[PDB]
Amino acid sequence: ASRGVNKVILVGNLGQDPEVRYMPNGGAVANITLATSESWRDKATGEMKEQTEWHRVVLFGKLAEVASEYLRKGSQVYIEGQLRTRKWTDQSGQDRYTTEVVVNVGGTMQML
Amino acid sequence: ASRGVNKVILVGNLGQDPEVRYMPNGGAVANITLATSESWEQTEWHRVVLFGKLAEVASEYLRKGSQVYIEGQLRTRKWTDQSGQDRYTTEVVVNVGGTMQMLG
DNA sequence: CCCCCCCCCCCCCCCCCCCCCCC
Repeated sequence: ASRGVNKVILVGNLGQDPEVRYMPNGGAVANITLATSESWRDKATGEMKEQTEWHRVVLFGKLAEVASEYLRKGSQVYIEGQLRTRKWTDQSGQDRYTTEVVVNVGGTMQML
Repeated sequence: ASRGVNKVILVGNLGQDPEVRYMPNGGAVANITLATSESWEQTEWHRVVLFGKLAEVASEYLRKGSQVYIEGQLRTRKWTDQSGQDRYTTEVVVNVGGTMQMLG
């Protein structure tokens, strides 16, 4: 598991309540989507120049349930995970790719 | 950056020479594809886009199997393809408080 | 080490974009 580092650290708020589901053979998989905003004002004072980014975080086991029990819409949380892009096929049988921050082995989540 | 933190840190090797391009006013956009793997060997590919100065250096000194350290943000952009189907794509972008660095 | 995954950021002086499958 050497050959480099895959690390993403996030601090942000949930868009909606955690969407927990069960994976085959003992579920415990919680999908949360969080926002991080950023600001600036490049071409002349625009009184604002916000820009929200949405991240798709996925927790497993213990943490999946913790989020399930204590994370609600607004919760602010700290996340440390790895990026993983998964390929899946859609209705029309076309190839799709989804990138996520999965909180696994050396991961971690924590309410703020 | 009101609201939280959005940051990704990668250390891996380019799977292919830097594909450098020059967008409109201000040509400087390099795209690289970084590989990071793990034994226990499952690898993951990353799309990192460098801009400006970082862009030129990537073009200048980075080559295929090169190992780099990257500090950036996570961005996912949507674009409809020649089919009328909405697509999304997330990449690590090295902008503001980000950095790139040649290792070894 | 890269075999490729993916079209492709716009902070931090002093909301919530929402589009997103099931490691």
